[PDB]
Amino acid sequence: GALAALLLQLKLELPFDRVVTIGTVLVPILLVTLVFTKNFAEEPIYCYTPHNFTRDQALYARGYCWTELRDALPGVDASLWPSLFEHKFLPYALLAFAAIMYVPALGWEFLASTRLTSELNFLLQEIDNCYHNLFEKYLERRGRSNFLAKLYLARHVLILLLSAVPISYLCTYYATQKQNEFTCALGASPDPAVRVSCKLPSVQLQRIIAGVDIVLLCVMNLIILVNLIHLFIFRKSNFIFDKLHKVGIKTRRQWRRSQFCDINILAMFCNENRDHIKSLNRLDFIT
Amino acid sequence: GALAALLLQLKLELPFDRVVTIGTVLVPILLVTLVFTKNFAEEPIYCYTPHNFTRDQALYARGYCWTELRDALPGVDASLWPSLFEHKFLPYALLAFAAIMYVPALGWEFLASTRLTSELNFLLQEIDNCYHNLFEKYLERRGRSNFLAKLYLARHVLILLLSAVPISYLCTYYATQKQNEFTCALGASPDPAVRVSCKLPSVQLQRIIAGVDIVLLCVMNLIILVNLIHLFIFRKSNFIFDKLHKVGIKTRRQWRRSQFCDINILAMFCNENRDHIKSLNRLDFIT
Amino acid sequence: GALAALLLQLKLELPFDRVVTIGTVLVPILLVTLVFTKNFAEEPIYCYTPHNFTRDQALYARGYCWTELRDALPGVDASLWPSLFEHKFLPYALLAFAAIMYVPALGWEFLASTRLTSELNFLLQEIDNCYHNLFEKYLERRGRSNFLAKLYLARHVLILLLSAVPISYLCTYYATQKQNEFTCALGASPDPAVRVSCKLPSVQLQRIIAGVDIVLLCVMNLIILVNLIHLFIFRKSNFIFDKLHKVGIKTRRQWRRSQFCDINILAMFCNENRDHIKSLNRLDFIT
Amino acid sequence: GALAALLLQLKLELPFDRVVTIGTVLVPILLVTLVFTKNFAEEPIYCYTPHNFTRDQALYARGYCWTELRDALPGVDASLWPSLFEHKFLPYALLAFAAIMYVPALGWEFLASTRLTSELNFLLQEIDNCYHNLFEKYLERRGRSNFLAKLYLARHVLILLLSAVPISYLCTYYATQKQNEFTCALGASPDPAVRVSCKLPSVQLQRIIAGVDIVLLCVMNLIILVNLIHLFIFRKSNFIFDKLHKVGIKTRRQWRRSQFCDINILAMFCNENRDHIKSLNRLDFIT
Amino acid sequence: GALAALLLQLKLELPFDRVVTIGTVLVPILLVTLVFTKNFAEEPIYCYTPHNFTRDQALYARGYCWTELRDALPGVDASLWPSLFEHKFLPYALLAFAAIMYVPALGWEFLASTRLTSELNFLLQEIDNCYHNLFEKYLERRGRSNFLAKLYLARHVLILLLSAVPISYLCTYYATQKQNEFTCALGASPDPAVRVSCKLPSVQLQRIIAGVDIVLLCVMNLIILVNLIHLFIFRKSNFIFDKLHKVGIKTRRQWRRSQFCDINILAMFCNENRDHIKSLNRLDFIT
Amino acid sequence: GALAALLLQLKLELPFDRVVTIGTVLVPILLVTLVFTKNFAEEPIYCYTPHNFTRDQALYARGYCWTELRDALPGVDASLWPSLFEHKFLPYALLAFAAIMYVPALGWEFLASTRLTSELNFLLQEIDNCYHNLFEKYLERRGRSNFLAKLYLARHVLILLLSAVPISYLCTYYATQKQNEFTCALGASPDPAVRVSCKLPSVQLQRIIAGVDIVLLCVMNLIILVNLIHLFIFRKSNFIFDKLHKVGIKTRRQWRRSQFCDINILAMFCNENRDHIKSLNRLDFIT
Amino acid sequence: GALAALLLQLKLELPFDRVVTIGTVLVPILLVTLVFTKNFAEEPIYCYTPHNFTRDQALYARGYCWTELRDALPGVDASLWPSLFEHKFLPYALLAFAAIMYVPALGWEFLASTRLTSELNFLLQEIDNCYHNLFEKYLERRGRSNFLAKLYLARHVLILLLSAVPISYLCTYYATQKQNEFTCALGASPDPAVRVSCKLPSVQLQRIIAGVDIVLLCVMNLIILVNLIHLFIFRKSNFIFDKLHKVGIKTRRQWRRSQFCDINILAMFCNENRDHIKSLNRLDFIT
Repeated sequence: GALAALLLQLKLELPFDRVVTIGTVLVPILLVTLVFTKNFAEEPIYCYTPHNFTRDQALYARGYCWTELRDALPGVDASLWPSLFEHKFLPYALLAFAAIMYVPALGWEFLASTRLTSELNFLLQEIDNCYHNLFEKYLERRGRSNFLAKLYLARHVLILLLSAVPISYLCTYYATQKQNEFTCALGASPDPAVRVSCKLPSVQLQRIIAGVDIVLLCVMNLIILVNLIHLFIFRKSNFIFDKLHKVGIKTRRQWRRSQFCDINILAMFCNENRDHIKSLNRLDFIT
Repeated sequence: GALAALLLQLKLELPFDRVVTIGTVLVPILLVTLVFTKNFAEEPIYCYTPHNFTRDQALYARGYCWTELRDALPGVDASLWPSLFEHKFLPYALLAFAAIMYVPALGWEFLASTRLTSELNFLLQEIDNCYHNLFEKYLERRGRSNFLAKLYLARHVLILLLSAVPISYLCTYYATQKQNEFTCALGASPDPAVRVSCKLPSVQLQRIIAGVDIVLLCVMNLIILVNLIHLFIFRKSNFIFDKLHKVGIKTRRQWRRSQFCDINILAMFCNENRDHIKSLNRLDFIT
Repeated sequence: GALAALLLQLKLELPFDRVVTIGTVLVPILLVTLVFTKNFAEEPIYCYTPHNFTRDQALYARGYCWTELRDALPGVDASLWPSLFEHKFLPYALLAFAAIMYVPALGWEFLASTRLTSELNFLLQEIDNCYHNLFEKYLERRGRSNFLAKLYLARHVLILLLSAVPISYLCTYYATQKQNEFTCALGASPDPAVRVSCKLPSVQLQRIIAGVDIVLLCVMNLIILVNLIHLFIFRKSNFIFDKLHKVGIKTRRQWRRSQFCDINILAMFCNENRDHIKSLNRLDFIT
Repeated sequence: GALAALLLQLKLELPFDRVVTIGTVLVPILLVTLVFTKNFAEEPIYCYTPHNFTRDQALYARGYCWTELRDALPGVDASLWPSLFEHKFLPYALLAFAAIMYVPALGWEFLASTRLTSELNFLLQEIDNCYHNLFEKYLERRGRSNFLAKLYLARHVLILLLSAVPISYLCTYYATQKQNEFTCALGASPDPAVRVSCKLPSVQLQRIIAGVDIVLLCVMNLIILVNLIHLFIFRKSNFIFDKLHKVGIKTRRQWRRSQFCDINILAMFCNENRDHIKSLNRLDFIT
Repeated sequence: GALAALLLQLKLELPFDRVVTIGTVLVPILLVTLVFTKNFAEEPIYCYTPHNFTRDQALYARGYCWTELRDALPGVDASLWPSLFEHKFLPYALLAFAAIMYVPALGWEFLASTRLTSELNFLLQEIDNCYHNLFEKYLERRGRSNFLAKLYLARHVLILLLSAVPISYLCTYYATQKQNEFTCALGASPDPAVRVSCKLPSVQLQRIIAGVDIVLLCVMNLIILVNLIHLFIFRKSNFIFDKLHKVGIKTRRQWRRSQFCDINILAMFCNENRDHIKSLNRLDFIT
Repeated sequence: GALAALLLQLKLELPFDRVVTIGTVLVPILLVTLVFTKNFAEEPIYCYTPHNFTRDQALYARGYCWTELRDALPGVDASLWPSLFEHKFLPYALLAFAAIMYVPALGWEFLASTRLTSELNFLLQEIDNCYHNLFEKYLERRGRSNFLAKLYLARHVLILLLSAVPISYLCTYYATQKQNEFTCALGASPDPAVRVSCKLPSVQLQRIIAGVDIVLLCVMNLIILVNLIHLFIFRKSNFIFDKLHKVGIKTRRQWRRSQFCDINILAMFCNENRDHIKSLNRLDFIT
Repeated sequence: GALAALLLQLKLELPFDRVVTIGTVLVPILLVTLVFTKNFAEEPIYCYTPHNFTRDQALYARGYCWTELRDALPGVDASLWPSLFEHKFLPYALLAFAAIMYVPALGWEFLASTRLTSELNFLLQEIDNCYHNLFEKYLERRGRSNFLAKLYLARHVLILLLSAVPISYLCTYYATQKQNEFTCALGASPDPAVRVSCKLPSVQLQRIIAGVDIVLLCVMNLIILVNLIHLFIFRKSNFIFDKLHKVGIKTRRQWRRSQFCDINILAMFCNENRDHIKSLNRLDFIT
């Protein structure tokens, strides 16, 4: 059994989950690191300075106007001056969104690690016996359990619910703030405050990234809905039933009565692991 | 036994412990490293300088006002000037809190490494024999021991007690330190001391981090309490008893008389390692 | 079976796919990283400054004229001033093009991982028996399937369709914009706006890279078309039929009627994996 | 014996030694590296400069006042000026203290590597035989050797003696130096020496580190003393004697006549390696 | 067969190919990286500046005269001003020329990875049979094939053809351009253009590297020609025919008629893998 | 023999050699790297500059006074001016001393790699036979060879001889070079040479390192001498003779007639590898 | 044969070759990297500057005088001005010398890889048979081959011939150029050329390195000559003949007639691989 031992690793992750993970979590991290690399290659703020100022006072003006980040208008008190804090706060939101989106994929394993592996191992061992009524009675008990169905459905729906947060915040940022210049007003005269106008060269790129992320995240939300409806309603085929050719009449009406059956979920992992069963081709040609 | 030897590793850590560790220790390290990366990308302090000063005197003024970090008020002596030391000392507190929270996880292993492994190995070896009165007398002696219960309870209750320190310090920091500008007063005239006002651009981000960490640490404190009560009081089921179908009358009343039973802790570990026993499915279908 | 177990890995990617991948995806990444390395070794913009300006105002002028990146002309309002944004936006387009071109290679595996491996394993196991009528009837069912053919054609035809985007954008950039100098006009006089003329030293190299990429990507588009026509139309030879020497007359007219047959794709993989069969040389010399 | 060969690594380090090492050696290295990281993020010394000085003379003044590091007072000659050298020399003392504390742990292995392993292997091999008078006479000779006891006691007592150096120096430093400003007086007039006052921004953090290390190192000194007395005086139980159930009366008097017995040290090692013996549970239930 | 399995790797690359690769491809990469390391340790251009210029105008002058890289002469219009472009472009051309020459090594592997290693196993296996007429007729069919000869010849001749590009370009660069100074003329007067003379300190080292690479690449071109003629024409010896001692007269005339035989190429590979056959020494001493 | 194969590694290095290596070679490398890290964290030389000097002339003065490193005195010609080259040349001396001290340890292996291993393997194989007159006559021939003794003695004495160089140079450096200030005199007047006084802030730490290294290297010299005398003169016990209990009278008087015996060296190696013989404990209890 | 398979690696490199390589090739690389590390930690050239020069012209002057690197003298035209190019060109010469010296060691393997291993394996296999006339006649044929002798001599003599280049260039550099100052004369007056005096602080260390390399390389040249004469002329002993005790009278005078025997080279290799033969000690004691 050296060959079996060397290839004893069993796939426990459907390709659809991998596609969803790649399309949802991995790409935003790459975009965030690209934005960070671009942002740490230039000075943060560029703006003007009167003639009388020395170098140190100019440095203080730049630092203060970057730290405060508050606009000003003529004839209006400071109680109504607009702010631009999210222009500086944006990337950390995406950094947190990556993890909050990744949580469910890690959550599923802690519940599906062992039981599914044991059941799959037992079924694959049993397939050898049927090549030539312990198994017949097993389907009756196993086919009325709906624990796996009640868990697989829960994982997918939670992704849809958690997707309302990132889209809502990005949608209200893309079409709300377009300002790029403001009149910073530092108040101090330790020899009538002076006024400067400053520019933010960190906005023409973050605008584009916030637009691509909306489209990419919305497509993944739609593709989940179409697969879920088709899977549990329209599909009336089971892989295990086709390759067995010996099923009792007592299991006929049960299968088309309710689709919330354990054997429905178990049918996929056997299909995706058809390599490990060596009697598939020989048995298929018999019929 | 090549297949068994290749997979001879036995799980020893419960999933709940892993969840608690991830939710308690790992995240604050990431937040601290993010804060450090942000903080080491700018100057420490920006502030003003009179016209007569040269460059070196301005540099000395900046350094002295950063090092002293003391406020000033008119008409008040130096004996009552407020300080702002937390704004400089904050991150190391979190750095120490990470380790002081991580200690119990290391402490558990040094006491539970070997005995639990040996007992589990003996039990899993015995399960083969019961498929077809050493075990009958074994439960009488083993069921009256309470060493594991007296240790598992101690590990969880210690986390709750140690959680009073980090929360108490962070709560009083959130609602007390709100100042951002002060009038530093350096006293020296080696040709009536001059006065400058300085700004700290390292406070608008540390405020937010100190708020998220409170909520995250408080939720994990509550989730521990609910699980402890349910496991040791309300749950009246043992995994080993259900899959054996052979229990003496004498051991029946001892099970519900007290809950501090050694078999109770052993029951959970066997459930999470049900893969290693190959007679589970065959024996379950018998009943 | 230690020797077989050690060399249990089976080749799954055809050499043509590897050649296409190397010629399409890998090289643009190297060109992009070379461009980035060259571009991050100098200042972004070089230009002039009047005599009255101090240092800080000159720095502000440089930064503002780099950020705006807008031309100016005499006697024309600002509503018709040309822009040069792609000179700054170019490399990220190639960075995205690399991945959007690489997608189909990753897409192929998720569908061709298991079934092809199982079929190849069964055929290689069986080929020992033919050395000395399940196989005779096997070609009847297998030879009328066309799933693999309907998938292999889809992968190649999708590369050609996706090649219209990168070619169109690069073609309209190489021979449209050749400007290198412009008269930036910053408007502010907080003591009649001053005017400066600036130079972009990041255009003489990106022009050459955009030319080589056009030729390299166009050649791979042509080489795919010639191979597709030859493989499915002109080639009238099958590897298995040549080395079997026992085929019924029923499979003769079927093979010469339609080329959209499943064994045609399976023939190539067996030929490239002729090492794993040890009866090839002995059987070939028999005829 | 593949399973035995794969797990042939026998534990040789007691958990108490690991706890002492972690509590004594590892933590000071982390504190030292934290101090170094903090210290290499700022200029070494900040201080003032008269108006007539140019830039180069100011740089020389800073460097000279940092290098000399000597105080000054009015009306007192240079023969009585206080110094502050250890403020600069502190971290290397801790760096050396780490290694000088770590020496004994490395020293013990070179003497305890082989003999203990050989005797433990012999005992573990023999335990199989006793399941069903070489061993009876073996304890007579082995029980009268005190080499291991004479070595284990020496290792622990040496740690206590070596702990007088690091505590004495740190304790006498925490409460002798609170100065932070001094009046550096550089003497040179290459056109009545000028005087400047300088500040050291590397003292408010090294004070706290030198306080924590005192408490942490002192607690580990106390915990060693309590364990040594309990193990060699109060404890009147041997693991090997309890699990044998076949012992002679001749060894009874020698058991509590003297505690410097070889089997006493071997008793702990067998207890912590109870996994490697498979007859423990079966033999224990017999009594 | 553990010893055979452990040493199952078969050499499939003649030493001559390794020598050619090392002498042709590897060295230019080292020279290019040395040139890059030297060139990225100094400023690109040094030159003069009039007295009235400030710092920013001098920086613009340096940058503009580096970017334009155009000479100037008195009394001649700008349409005939000589250029010095390739002084900035040489290293990238060297990298491209070092990377292009790697195609044949990859092509040979792609075209002969499998067939040679599949065919050689039969010859290595049959040695046991010949120790004590399948092989007699085997050489008749195998000795009349010329596919391998038609491929080995193509690989070597293709190296010679692609070697005419690097030699032609480097030869016309070593003895054409020796200029080192020029009179850059920037035209702009935002208050009769000023004139400066600039120096390129990146030409005295690239001259030497372009000379060594000519000699090294030319020698490898000659050594290939002499080996090709000797192997296919003058050499009248076959390794297999010397170690078999049983060949028919039919195979005699054909071997000396045409040298374009598959057995000729297979002779060298068997000679370099004489270790894997253990009957060589015993059979050799028989004759 | 899987267990023997897994642990087939035989120790071929006495612990004393490891202790000497750690105490002699490893520590100076750590001290040198610490000195280098300290030395590359500050400017090399600090000193004064007259008022009329500009920045570039001050930089030239610093560079010249650092390069020349020559003192000056009033009324004395340049032929008698003292030098201070050691303060700049010191670390490379230690860097070379490390290797010149490490040479013998590498040298011994090239001569003791194979013969000792083979003879030890033969002896360990033989020990099995003696459990139940080839060996009786073996000691007669083996006991009259002194090759191993003539080599082990030579390795240790060469260490003592090579220790005269590093100690002699360091001792004369500690008590001779104490200067820290000098009056550099650069001679040039391209408008009576000016004079400056410079300070070297790289001497207060290299003095302490040169003191610790003297004590550490001297103690290791003494510990070698005491062990050499004890091993070859006072010790009158052999491990192989004690555990054999069967030696002829002919081998008795030759044992203490001369101590330059091969079995004397082999006695130590067998003792350190007592684990590999499993009959030690059983045979020892027999007597 | 698991033990033999695990230790199937046969030594092929003689210790003398390893000593020559480590003494010739490895050390110069370390010296070159030390020189590079020293040279890349300071400014390249320190040079003076008149009072009227601005900052940018001073920056130009240093670079121009460093690039030209040409001396000047009064009353002599530029046609006879000495140069100092090797002061800048030195390290690359050593970098190339390392590789040109390393070539032969890599060259020898491509010719000695296979046949030596095959012959050694056959002989070691044969040694088993002689423990109890194919081998008798083998020495007659093998003893008259001189291919290995004609190759081993060629490898060593080529090292001596290639040693004439590095020594000749270094000897003519140590005692030819000792200049350290020169009067650079930049000619340009774009408002009678000015003159400055420069300095090269990269000469006092390259002088010492060029002195050590002469001695180290010359000693290794002498040690090769003495070993070559002793091995092939004076030594009249063969290891294989001593341990066989069975040589014909025909084989006696041939060995003492000519020393260019293939068995002579093979004898040394067997001596260093005496571990792999287990009958060495048993056979040696027989005589």
